Amino acid sequence: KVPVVGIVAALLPEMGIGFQGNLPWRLAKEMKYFREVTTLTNDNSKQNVVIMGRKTWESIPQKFRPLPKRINVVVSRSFDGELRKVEDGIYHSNSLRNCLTALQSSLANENKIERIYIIGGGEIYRQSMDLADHWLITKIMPLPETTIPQMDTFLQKQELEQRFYDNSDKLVDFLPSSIQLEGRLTSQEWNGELVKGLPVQEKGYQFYFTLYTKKLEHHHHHHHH
Ligand SMILES: NC(=O)C1=CN([C@@H]2O[C@H](COP(=O)(O)OP(=O)(O)OC[C@H]3O[C@@H](n4cnc5c(N)ncnc54)[C@H](OP(=O)(O)O)[C@@H]3O)[C@@H](O)[C@H]2O)C=CC1
Ligand SMILES: COc1cc(-c2ccccc2)ccc1[C@@H](C)C#Cc1c(C)nc(N)nc1N
Ligand SMILES: [Cl-]
Ligand SMILES: [Cl-]
Ligand SMILES: [Cl-]
Repeated sequence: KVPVVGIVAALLPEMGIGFQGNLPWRLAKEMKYFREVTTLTNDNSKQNVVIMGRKTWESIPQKFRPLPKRINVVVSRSFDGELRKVEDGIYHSNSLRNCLTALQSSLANENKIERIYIIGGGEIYRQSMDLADHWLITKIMPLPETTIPQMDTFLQKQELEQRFYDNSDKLVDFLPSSIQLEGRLTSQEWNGELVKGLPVQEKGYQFYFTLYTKKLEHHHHHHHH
């Protein structure tokens, strides 16, 4: 019942997302978007979940984790069970898939989770293409005189474009109501590809907030008893 949304910032055209265990850039306006989207809810009695891999957890500055006002879930194969409270605001899971099933139980969550955000990293995102209902992707482009940063971790763009379509026309309506964005919806060609979303510029980069949604599926089978 709860939507599952991957959220990621990726550098075009390869969709690079990391280098040596960290982000390849430091963009406050992008972090602000990430913070506001994952924190805010339409219903004030609910919170969102943020699920992340162990390495991504380790990348967040210690003074800023667990991420405030969101239920944090860290997944590691060395953890105990599918969903265990380990500290205030922190759950541990040994399974991305089982943790999502556990988080979907209305008995366990009392319908007080609005959305489940998958917040990284590379290995987690690879496993999330068949799990997410949507992707919020910030598409980042170095401006003309900007050096392309070195990167060693990438979003699976092939799998994304196979399963999802660019639904950025509906981004504004998809985001929590109280969020405010500066830019207006724009379509721009960049190194061949069509980039559509809400634009921002910061330091040496231009970036677009985009929304990807699952493509329509044929009706092949519905389980009957
Ligand atoms: N640009 C962006 O938007 C974002 C980028 N990133 C970047 O990604 C990089 C980190 O990504 P990556 O190295 O792939 O690491 P991840 O953050 O994906 O963590 C991988 C770890 O998660 C655990 N894990 C993976 N799959 C499962 C599963 N199915 N069940 C249980 N545990 C699982 C394992 O932990 P263990 O080894 O303990 O078993 C594994 O080593 C960094 O550079 C980071 O900055 C991260 C978030 C956002
Ligand atoms: C080092 O990486 C972080 C630092 C911080 C953080 C928070 C407060 C102060 C400094 C860093 C928050 C989240 C992250 C990670 C988990 C992220 C992210 C993320 C970002 C930043 N943007 C988008 N669009 N999607 C995402 N998943
Ligand atoms: Cl945050
Ligand atoms: Cl799993
Ligand atoms: Cl697995």
